[PDB]
Amino acid sequence: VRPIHPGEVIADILDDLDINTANFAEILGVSNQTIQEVINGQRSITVDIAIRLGKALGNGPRLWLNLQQKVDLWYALQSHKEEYEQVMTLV
Repeated sequence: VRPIHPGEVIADILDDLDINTANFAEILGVSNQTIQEVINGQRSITVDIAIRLGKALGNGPRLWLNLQQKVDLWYALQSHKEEYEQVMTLV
């Protein structure tokens, strides 16, 4: 059970709305690239992006920041787990 990336939620919204990333980027006032990077999980939601999402969709920024924080923590914990398993592993 990996966390749901904000980008995955966005992609699903755009799919339901039958609009593309460029159309949505235009609405938000950011570049297509920036939206596509979020969708592809290459770029994190910033406060600025959360605010724009919140206004455009009418669901507020916190939903989006919460999504991103959960992702951030999951990757931090994964990383920590790997790091320590490695330290603890004998060759």
